[PDB]
Amino acid sequence: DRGVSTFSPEGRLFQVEYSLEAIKLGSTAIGIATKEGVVLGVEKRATSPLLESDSIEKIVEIDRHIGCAMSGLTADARSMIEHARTAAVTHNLYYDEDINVESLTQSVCDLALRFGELMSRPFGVALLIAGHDADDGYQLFHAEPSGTFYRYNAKAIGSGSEGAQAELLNEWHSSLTLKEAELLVLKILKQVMEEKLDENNAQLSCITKQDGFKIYDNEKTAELIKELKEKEAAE
Amino acid sequence: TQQPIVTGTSVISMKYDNGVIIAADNLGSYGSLLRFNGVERLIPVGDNTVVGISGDISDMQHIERLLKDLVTENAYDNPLADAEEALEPSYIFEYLATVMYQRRSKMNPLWNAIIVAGVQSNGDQFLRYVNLLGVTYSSPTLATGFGAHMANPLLRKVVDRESDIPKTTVQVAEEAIVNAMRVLYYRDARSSRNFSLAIIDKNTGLTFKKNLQVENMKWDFAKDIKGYGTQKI
Amino acid sequence: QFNPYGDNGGTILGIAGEDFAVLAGDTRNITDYSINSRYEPKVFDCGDNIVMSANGFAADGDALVKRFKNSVKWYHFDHNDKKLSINSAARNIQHLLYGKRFFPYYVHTIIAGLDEDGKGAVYSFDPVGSYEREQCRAGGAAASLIMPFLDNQVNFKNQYEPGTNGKVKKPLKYLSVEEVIKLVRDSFTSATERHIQVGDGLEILIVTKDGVRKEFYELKRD
Amino acid sequence: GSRRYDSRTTIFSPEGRLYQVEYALESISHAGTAIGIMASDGIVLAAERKVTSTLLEQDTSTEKLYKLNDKIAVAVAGLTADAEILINTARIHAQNYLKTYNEDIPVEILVRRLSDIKQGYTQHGGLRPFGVSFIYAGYDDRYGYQLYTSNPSGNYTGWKAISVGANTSAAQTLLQMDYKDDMKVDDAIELALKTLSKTTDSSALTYDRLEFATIRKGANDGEVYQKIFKPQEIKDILVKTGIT
Amino acid sequence: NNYDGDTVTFSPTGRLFQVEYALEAIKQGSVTVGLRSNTHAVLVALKRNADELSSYQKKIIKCDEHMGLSLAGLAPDARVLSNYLRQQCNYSSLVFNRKLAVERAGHLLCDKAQKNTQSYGGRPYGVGLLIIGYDKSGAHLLEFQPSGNVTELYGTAIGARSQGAKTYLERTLDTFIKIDGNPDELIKAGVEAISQSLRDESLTVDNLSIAIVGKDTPFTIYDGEAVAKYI
Amino acid sequence: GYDRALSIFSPDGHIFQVEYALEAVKRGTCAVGVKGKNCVVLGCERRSTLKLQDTRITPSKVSKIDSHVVLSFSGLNADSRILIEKARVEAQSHRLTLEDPVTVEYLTRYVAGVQQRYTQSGGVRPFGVSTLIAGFDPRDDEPKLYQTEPSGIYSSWSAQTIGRNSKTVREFLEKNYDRKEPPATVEECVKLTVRSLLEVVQTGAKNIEITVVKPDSDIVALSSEEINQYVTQIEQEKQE
Amino acid sequence: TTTLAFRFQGGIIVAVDSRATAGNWVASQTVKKVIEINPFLLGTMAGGSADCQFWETWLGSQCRLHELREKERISVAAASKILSNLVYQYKGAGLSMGTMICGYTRKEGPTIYYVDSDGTRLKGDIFCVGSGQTFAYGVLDSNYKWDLSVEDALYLGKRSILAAAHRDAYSGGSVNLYHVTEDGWIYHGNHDVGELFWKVKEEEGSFNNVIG
Amino acid sequence: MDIILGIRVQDSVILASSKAVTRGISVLKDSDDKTRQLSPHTLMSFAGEAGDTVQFAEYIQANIQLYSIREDYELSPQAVSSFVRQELAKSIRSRRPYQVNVLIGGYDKKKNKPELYQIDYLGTKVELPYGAHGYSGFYTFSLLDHHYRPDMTTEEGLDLLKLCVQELEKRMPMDFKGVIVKIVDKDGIRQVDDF
Ligand SMILES: *[C@@](C)(CO)[C@](*)(O)[C@H](CC(C)C)NC(=O)[C@H](Cc1ccccc1)NC(=O)[C@H](CC(C)C)NC(=O)[C@H](CCc1ccccc1)NC(=O)CN1CCOCC1
Ligand SMILES: [Mg+2]
Repeated sequence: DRGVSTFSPEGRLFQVEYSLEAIKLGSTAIGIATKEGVVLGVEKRATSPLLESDSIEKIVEIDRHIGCAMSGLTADARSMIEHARTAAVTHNLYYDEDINVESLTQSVCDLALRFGELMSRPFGVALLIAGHDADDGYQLFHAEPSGTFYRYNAKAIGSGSEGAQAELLNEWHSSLTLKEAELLVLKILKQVMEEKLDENNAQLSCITKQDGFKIYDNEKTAELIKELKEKEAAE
Repeated sequence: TQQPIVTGTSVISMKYDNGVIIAADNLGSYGSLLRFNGVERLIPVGDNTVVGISGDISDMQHIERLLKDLVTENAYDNPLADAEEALEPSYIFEYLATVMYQRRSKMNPLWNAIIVAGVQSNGDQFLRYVNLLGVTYSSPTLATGFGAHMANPLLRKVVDRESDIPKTTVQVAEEAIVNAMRVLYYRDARSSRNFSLAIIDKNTGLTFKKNLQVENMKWDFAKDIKGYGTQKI
Repeated sequence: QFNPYGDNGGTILGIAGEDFAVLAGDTRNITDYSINSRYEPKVFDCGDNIVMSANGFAADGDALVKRFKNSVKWYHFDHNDKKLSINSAARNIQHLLYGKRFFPYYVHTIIAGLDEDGKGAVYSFDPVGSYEREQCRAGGAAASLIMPFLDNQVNFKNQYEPGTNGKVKKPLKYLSVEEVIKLVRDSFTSATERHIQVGDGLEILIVTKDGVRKEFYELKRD
Repeated sequence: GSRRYDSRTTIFSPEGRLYQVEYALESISHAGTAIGIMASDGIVLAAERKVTSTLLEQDTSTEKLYKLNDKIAVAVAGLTADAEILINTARIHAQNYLKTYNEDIPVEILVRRLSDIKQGYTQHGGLRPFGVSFIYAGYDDRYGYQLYTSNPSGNYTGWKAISVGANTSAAQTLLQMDYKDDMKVDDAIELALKTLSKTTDSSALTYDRLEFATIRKGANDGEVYQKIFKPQEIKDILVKTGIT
Repeated sequence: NNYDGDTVTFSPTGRLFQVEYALEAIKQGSVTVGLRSNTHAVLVALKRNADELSSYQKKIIKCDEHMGLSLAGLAPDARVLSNYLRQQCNYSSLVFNRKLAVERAGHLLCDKAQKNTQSYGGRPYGVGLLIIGYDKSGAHLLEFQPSGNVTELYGTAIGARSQGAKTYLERTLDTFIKIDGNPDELIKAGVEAISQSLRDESLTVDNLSIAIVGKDTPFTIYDGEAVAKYI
Repeated sequence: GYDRALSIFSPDGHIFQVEYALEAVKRGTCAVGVKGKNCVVLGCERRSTLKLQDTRITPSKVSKIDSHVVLSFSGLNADSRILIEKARVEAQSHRLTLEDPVTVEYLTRYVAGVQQRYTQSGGVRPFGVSTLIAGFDPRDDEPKLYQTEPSGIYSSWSAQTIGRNSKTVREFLEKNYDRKEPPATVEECVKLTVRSLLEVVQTGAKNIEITVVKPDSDIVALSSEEINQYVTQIEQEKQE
Repeated sequence: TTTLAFRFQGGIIVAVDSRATAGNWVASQTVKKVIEINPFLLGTMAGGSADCQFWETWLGSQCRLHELREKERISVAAASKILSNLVYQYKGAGLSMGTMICGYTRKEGPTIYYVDSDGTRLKGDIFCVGSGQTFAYGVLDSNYKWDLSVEDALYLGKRSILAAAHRDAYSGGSVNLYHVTEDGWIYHGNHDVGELFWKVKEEEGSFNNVIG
Repeated sequence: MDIILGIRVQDSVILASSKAVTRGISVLKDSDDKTRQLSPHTLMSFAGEAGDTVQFAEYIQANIQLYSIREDYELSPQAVSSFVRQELAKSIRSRRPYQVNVLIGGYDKKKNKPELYQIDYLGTKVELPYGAHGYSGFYTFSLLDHHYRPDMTTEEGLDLLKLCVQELEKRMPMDFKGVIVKIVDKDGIRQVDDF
């Protein structure tokens, strides 16, 4: 075989590149940032109709001001979330304040390359980390198993990512309202999803300065789905 | 937890217009026994610093070895070891202060009181104290042990505050130091007549004087003193 | 048996105004009945408009200040040069102190600066990390002399409005920087008279939105 | 580094099997057959010694049957050296239980712990598994007489009658044929010997190539006795059932 | 081929392929330039984005008030090495009350990278660094390679198409070295240097990253509208 | 210590050791979980190539983790014991610190977390086991049924099956289970569970185990005759 | 210190003084001895100020982590046991804490737990903790009924601290009141003993031992 | 903590434990239950150092409950007592020992006999017809030596126990605020509410 922390001749870590392929197999997750808030949406993708879809937890709270969506080997995300929550609460204990979204993301990304021959392999999951702080306002971050993170105005990850990203390139502008962003996530999710989009196989969430991080009910999302279909038929 | 065995008494020092002076006697006491007489308690580091040490002598010799090793380590991969990147008095002090406080924090102190005297690269006079507790302080005059009680009062009559430093020459300053050493010989029961003195000047550099003796002593009045009160013969 | 602690004397004093805050401290350093230094500062600018003093055992005091100054430095490195607020500094200092709960730093710590609304702030700590924001605090050897005077003159305690039959209290109001410095100087001259470990010099650090200014005054040297 | 020479003993095949466990079982299938039969009034343990030499000291020998405590014994199939490592552990474990609770260890608890040790060698540590299969015969006041088996995988199961080692397929068919629930010890003795006699790879079954043991309540009133048969006692029981 | 499985193996010609593959990760990285005069030292860095919706990856990191670096290659490895430098600079300050010499900073990075090239299990660092600083012997510029090799220079560049800027600085050597007591002109020279490594793309306001340190200037970084002056 | 990374990514982005652990689960005897309106039923296959077994003492397929939660599995039997033991210890630890028994979701999340840890720890292979965890939360009458697998992912199911020929019985349950109206009684739930196993098993003799869990720590295992009555009843209705 | 909390018809009353001492030196008159853990949980502080302050804020962090992990507010029992198990680990090391964890949840209702630094943990309806606890007990016990109104219960809690503040030399400053209902805790003001004592004396006719 | 008593009669074991929890000059609580159910037919009362008592009791409880789940079987009172003794015997030579004294009352379902075990903090175990810990024994043992018979009923045992509590309430210096009484027999554990 070969070392876990081996470089390829092109100058890339084999295991990191292979974990990126695992993330492409994962279910779609989309995030859009506005001046009124950040929206996070995911494809649930139940493997069978007998599976109770509401138990599929792919959007997750880290703190009141920071939320998180995932894609790939979702079991690997549990210890990443556990670390993120501890990092956020610990910082509040040490400094009597909310922790910056960027600093939280950096702390999570420090776990990424702590593998070798530390854990035995990289994480097989990508994260979208959304939040708000007083300094840099509403933010969206894409955290990879390479240990790298980019800030985004909008970002899609998972199987339908390259198609959804191209759509986000055209649709995003700096004056998007929160409502406009909610519909835009639903619209783009419905396009790339295999099965038909409804309130049971897709989930929305947002983070605002005022109300913090909230996962939407299936009743609330269902109305936004109905509002979306009506608006597309109206021209 | 320690107890000091072979010990050295006072170390005294002061600033003057162009530099600093420091002095200490050559005795190694073993309790009340004045055991060793050839002990050098002033240790030069480079050509710009002198470290004066009182207290336990075994711990003094350990500190000597550390400073000796510090000079060696600083020279490693350092083309400017005898120029811009030479050891400053402030570097040497901060290192010792760090060690002293770390050792007290482990409940195993170096049983010493230390005065680092020197001149910085920009010409500024350096004079700072540190002891077994890790306590540090600076003053125009500094002294340890009995020196703190008897020398400082005499040296402060010459340099009482900062503004008195430019007004104090090396001749006046050395005179005060030598006088203080005489007073300590009169009054400290663990002092010796023989001592060393060091001057670090910003112009003339390091001058190390060995085998000095206390002299011009007043003892003649003793012949007139008879009995302890009523006795006449 | 080796005693790892010592007492270096001295006293410190912090007062907060509307848009400013002062942190004063005498410059005398002592052991037993000897003076070590007539000018050894123990009030320090730590950056981010935070001034700090840790009075008592000077070795522990210097160690703490050194560690906090370093904490400010790493706060910038880890959080994109964000300004460390006075409340966040206070909480951080609690953890520094309580970290040595079973071998304490033998010091009374006071920090001063401006809060996030621009208003003057003073925080005070016990040796093991308990803290509290106050308008007023004296610390150190002469704390017991100065503190009751501050209660009377800063917070107008035991003072009633004349002619109101001791029914209406003297109303609380912010003091000007001029009035506060008068109280600091009088507090230290009084402390110098009656406490042997206090004297030589007074160094005040004033903190406004414009930065950190210094003022020095002579004290009696006996 | 050393990665080059690692066999990776604790991994799955593409079919979801543990290579080393499967190969250890293949090793055990060449070891001398051991049979356990549980009756209503006792248990029989019978085992065939591996091709004996005439100059082997037979009376002062122990290869197949080992005593764990006064109430529990085991029949071994595989590497003897490996079995003795596990037997000493099991003996110690029984004494730890007795020391802790002042009661003799229940059979299953002892079996589970020994099986858990085997399991560990298949999941972590990078070492080869123990090439051993046990038949546990024992008694306690909860379940009475009990037969168990464990193998290198660390999986264990309970039985009325069971065989391990060589020719288990043929042996199990014969036991399944003649076994019934109301059976006595003396009948089970006869079944055990008859089964070995037909499944053996040898020409004829003799006293010098066997190890035999019973666990009866045939002591005096409400107590259990372990009988590890002597050579002459095996010679007599072989004549008494008409095999020689 | 057969000798690139790990860092502990030499090839028949005496090469360490894993170290060479780590060197290859630097060549894929975005260009960054370093240059100095006698009074100041300047870093210029071309930042890279994932797409138009993403931010631009930050290339420059501060190590102390008088020292910092720029990176090219694996960013997490730069974070590890910069953190180590921050600690070493800090150790020098707390223990010796002494600003760490830029030359010692280089020696420490060399020795840390080396240990990862002689032991089983580990891997070489996959990043190159340009360290600038002002200490007791004036301005300095260092080039770090993850093989362990550290080199002091007047000017240099690393990353993709770094040869263009490196040639320019080799021509301009006599000019920019004497830009003393003039920060803006030394930056202009560094901005013109990195421009020789551009293809199809030009220097924009959220693309360019400049850092400076000098005699009466702490290590500071300029981004956004603060670099609009130099376009 | 043995450090080797056994579970690693392949070029296509798969962790083969985790996927081969799923094959071990596919080899294991079938296990099924069906939850009704006021109960959950766990059904388990037992292979009949083993006669001369002693069923008194042989390890049962369904294990009590606490008085209110049960765990069945498919895959390697030895591996399952390790998970069951850890789960039982965590169950008592939760009662000790929180002063309340575990929820079924919490217990599942723990067991799933253990399984995940063995997929990115050095020197260990993944568990060749998938579990069905069923029960009722303290002071709650809503039935709970969860599934875990070697990778570490877990989820809730109205009804689910695992093990060999599980795709056949899952097919059966998918058309025979109504979400709008789950089995209203214990009898209905057991019958649907037995029916589903009869699609795969062979004979309804000593091949099927059934365990019924009801609210407030009410768990009981059915005997041969009790199960045989369901088998006899189903076959007579089938001939139509 | 003097702190109390009692259970009654309309929920829980929590009352504390605000003094801090170092020997006979009155160090502060304005200390916050109630810690707000969440909108439904309170913690009281008596003993070592740093010990209490540090570990009860730490307790709040552990309670926040519970509701993030379990998607549900922590029980009063579980919250009190985190603190009691923590101090039990430090038993003998010299921690000094007398605390009361008060709050409401659906499953428990209004609940009070006494927790101290030698590891004692007790559920109960009435507790007084601190150097002046006995003085508070004297007034509280002799006037306590389950059927007290919210208005009367608030006053009795206030009056009990005042009683202790007066008699106990190491209690005083001001009274901080809290009321805990099914909807959460409600703050009922800071009451300086300087004015409160005379106001109570005049209106109630009590404190006849004092020169009027 | 202070008063814990135990009486084994013909068909049951009766445990009585004081309700008071005192710290300093204050009785903080007068309804404290100083006992834990280890298994359906085994009950343990405890007394000693504050904190240690409950921590130890609940730790034992957790271990016995763990055993019960693992084996689907109830340990005999004798087996439980031996486990408890060993834990205390380990503890006494630890850095900080458990300062807890216990009584274990159980009904052995296999023997159909009640059993009472007295174990002190050193790990000193004895099976007894009647037992006590602390200063209680100095009054109750002599009293029970006189009035106890081995063939008594549960009702006779409760009257015998009332006689002990009355004597303690008369001659003990401290107010222990009465006792909580519990009975262990073939049908399990139940509490007497009016004592
Ligand atoms: C009533 C008011 C009194 O019991 C309450 O119990 C309050 C509780 C509130 C404040 C939370 N308790 C105290 O005020 C408490 C009493 C006490 C003191 C010491 C040990 C245990 C209990 N006081 C404190 O904790 C004070 C609070 C300061 C003054 C703000 N702190 C100290 O006394 C400190 C730290 C004591 C300590 C504990 C453990 C290890 C080391 C130290 N000590 C000093 O500041 C020492 N001294 C003060 C006088 O100036 C010289 C230095
Ligand atoms: Mg004087």
